[PDB]
Amino acid sequence: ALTQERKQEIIVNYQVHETDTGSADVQVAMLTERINRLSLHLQANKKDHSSRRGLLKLIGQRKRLLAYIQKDSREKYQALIGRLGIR
Amino acid sequence: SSQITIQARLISFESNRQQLWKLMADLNTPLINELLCQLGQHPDFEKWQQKGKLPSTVVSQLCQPLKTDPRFAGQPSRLYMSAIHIVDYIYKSWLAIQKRLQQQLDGKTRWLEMLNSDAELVELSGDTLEAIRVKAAEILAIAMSLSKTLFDAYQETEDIKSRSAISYLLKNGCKLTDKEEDSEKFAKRRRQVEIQIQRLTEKLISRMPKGRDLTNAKWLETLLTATTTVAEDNAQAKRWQDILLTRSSSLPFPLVFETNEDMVWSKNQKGRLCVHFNGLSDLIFEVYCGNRQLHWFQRFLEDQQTKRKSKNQHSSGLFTLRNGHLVWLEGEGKGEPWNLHHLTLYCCVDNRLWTEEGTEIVRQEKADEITKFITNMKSDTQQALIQRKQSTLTRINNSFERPSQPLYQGQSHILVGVSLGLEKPATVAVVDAIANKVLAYRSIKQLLGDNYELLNRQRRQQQYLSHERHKAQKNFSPNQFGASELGQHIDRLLAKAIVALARTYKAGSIVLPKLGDMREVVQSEIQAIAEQKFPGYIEGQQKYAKQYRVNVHRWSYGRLIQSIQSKAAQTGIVIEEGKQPIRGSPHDKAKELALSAYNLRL
Amino acid sequence: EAPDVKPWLFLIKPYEGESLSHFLGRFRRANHLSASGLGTLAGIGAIVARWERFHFNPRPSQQELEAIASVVEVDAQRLAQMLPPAGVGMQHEPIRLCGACYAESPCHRIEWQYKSVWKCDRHQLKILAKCPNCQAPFKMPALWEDGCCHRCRMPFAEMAKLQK
RNA sequence: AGCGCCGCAAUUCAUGCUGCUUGCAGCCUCUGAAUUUUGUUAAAUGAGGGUUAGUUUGACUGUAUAAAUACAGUCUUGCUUUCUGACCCUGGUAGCUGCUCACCCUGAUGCUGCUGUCAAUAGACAGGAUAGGUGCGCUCCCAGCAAUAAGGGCGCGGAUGUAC
Ligand SMILES: [Mg+2]
Ligand SMILES: [Zn+2]
Ligand SMILES: [Zn+2]
Repeated sequence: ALTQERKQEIIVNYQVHETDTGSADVQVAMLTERINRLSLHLQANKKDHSSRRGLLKLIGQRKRLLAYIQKDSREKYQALIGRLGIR
Repeated sequence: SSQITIQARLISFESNRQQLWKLMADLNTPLINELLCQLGQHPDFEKWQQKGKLPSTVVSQLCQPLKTDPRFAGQPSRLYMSAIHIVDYIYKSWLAIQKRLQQQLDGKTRWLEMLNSDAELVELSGDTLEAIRVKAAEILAIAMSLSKTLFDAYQETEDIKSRSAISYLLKNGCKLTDKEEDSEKFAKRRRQVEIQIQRLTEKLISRMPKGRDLTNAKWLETLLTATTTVAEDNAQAKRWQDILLTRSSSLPFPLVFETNEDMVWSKNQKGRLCVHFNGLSDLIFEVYCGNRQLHWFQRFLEDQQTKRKSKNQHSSGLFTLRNGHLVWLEGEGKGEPWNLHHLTLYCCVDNRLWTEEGTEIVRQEKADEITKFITNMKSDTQQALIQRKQSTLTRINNSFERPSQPLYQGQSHILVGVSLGLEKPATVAVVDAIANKVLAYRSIKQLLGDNYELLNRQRRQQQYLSHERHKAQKNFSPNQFGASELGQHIDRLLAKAIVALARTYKAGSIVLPKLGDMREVVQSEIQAIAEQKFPGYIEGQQKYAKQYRVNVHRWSYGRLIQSIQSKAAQTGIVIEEGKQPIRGSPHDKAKELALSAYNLRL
Repeated sequence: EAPDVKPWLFLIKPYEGESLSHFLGRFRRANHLSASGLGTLAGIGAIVARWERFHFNPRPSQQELEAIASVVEVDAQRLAQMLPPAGVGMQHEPIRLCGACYAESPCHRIEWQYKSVWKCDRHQLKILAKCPNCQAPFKMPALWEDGCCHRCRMPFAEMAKLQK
């Protein structure tokens, strides 16, 4: 689970502006935090198929959002994935 | 069916178990995986599928350069040989499956072409129905194997009248019929064949044998990829998911010892039977078995000692032990795998080799087969093969002095027919065939006797355990179980009851039905009905008769047939195959099954 | 009988880019047919209700388009033009609308569902994926009887000025 | 209600019984078959989870016998399963982590259903397979919930180029 402080820090860091809470860039940043933590869990917990179910959802959610961003703008898309460290 | 398996736990100190586990998991199973990969890429692979046969030596040839590859080099000679046998039998299995499926697809595709309705047969013959009926009466009078003979007659007879007459004659089960064709029952029967062709076509897209990766390196690298990389499209992400859901293989492939003397038996000073394997004699394993099997493991030592006392003038061709499989059974709980899992030896024996009379049966079977071989076989190593065969043929004459038990004698005119059904798994009729009289019926309830309550237990547990799995799946709970072992128990109880009744009436044989593939018949029948009832509504079609289709997929007619065949062979009762009639009750089906198998003796 | 009458049905002319879902909906309304009714009339059964949602596993086959081309007098080649051409990826769920096209021709265009389409080149407008006044998503094109948003009743022709 | 199972009762009957004439004719106690009712103080079934290298189901030899098997002697090991008993539980302490939920309607193979102290709210303590309904059981039915089946409705905020 994700703390409100880490959540709000993600919001502030990826916001387009101070009241943006839901742009696709903020959404993929939130999902990237979740995917990173859950990958570390599943590397240690291969039999946690319940948690693995969540990963496949989260990876798909981010895949759809990044594909949406990429055809709004490749400049914003490339900058965003570079910040998040996604190849 | 005189080959059976007996098993024992193998016990040894930890360093022996660890060394064997590492040989199996780190070298032998990776070698098997590599052989499966290379064999599936071989340029002759596509012609092996057409022959349905693997070359006798191609796995051995592929393994030779791998025996000194740093990935695989550390193994005894018999472990390489075991890996070869594993891989060779896998493809012998898989190529035989694909070959038969292809023949089924070709056979039914021809039938779909020659299945024409009388409205179509009128046009395609150019003759009135009475005219083709007469021509079918002539062609039947010549073809008098009848089915195959008509299928032979069809192909090269390009004369559309005779060709249509054969089509009409085959539509009716190789016979004349006066009655009119019900056009909707024909259209349904045509549709069944299309579904069967489609389902055969889909089954022929089987995967190549997948192997056992025990490291699961592909899973972890895919996890790192899918979490840090953008998927190029949906199909890459789907392939990632398909890998991430794939479950890890825990256990290596077992070892196979096709030379019975590669298991060397001994008794330790604490009096326990012990075994070691060729190439691993430093690892002594202690035999821990039930007394109900101990007499076999004692026999393995006595057979070994007999041939040593005779300075190898006996043949191991008559050793009661045939081969061994060395298996790790999955342990519950946690530990290092050589501690967690339990090492188990499975020995094939031929039950006839227990007695002296049965050994004489095997000796003649061996002698005839080897005398045939030596005559037909006639290089230096091929001449050495002849000399080994001639040594076997000489040495099988030396007796092991085994227990004498006179062979079963059954009356040729007394048969037991066993009717198999979805509702009543077995029903038997003892028939005196020259008298044409039933000596005894038994129902399923009389066969099970006091065990009959197990049959309601099975139905009740199959319902209950399916529903508990359904509930557990939604929670991702691992606690998913089923009644397969109870079902196996019931089929073995029935098999013993049937054979005991056969012995009691001195039946010469047990008659079993040629059911064919009941599941593909039922599945294509129900689909053809459902497509009429739910046109354009696939989920309605799949809901239709769902529980009947499930019941037919659970019907264990093969396991019951196999259990009967094994028990009859262990008492020397002949098994015969007959055709079960569709008419009548299970009792009448069993009687007419028995009597038809008697009349089919030619 | 009426003498010298040929057995007949109410027809509709398909518009130049009209989607199959929109077209079948008009044909059904012109004949007060339920979605199940047209499928029974063509004999393909429940498939029509599936096509009207753009659920195209499998795609409309040659057999079924030729079957529908028996009750609808539009030929199957023209019915295939109501669908994505081969290999053009389409999305069924987000139903989309240009509005400025709807003021010129009251049909849903199948190209508004293509994964490659986002602007109307004719109008130079970003096509809508929900009602711009009240954010309600558009219903399946078979159900566009009123030509307006089902929630706030704004006509699709007025949503033209709420684009791009 | 429906469906499955269980026994009960009844009819017919042969795989049952009776007989001399050994292939037929009676009968329905026994042992079974064909599914026909019925739920009764009946007789049968009965599914919360877990617990033994558990016992019996063996091998050989002699003797007996119509097989079936039986008796006596010697040997014996612990494997993989199916039941019947008996017993124990309703769990604990730290971590990691999925899914679900603005709100409303409908209600799914959804969830929950025992006893008795106490107890207005809240559940705790002590019992315990007697665990909602029928003879027993269900995904059915009853009662409460239902966000974690599907759908539908409809808020403000972000976003609005198809992602949400
Ligand atoms: Mg989408
Ligand atoms: Zn436009
Ligand atoms: Zn609106």
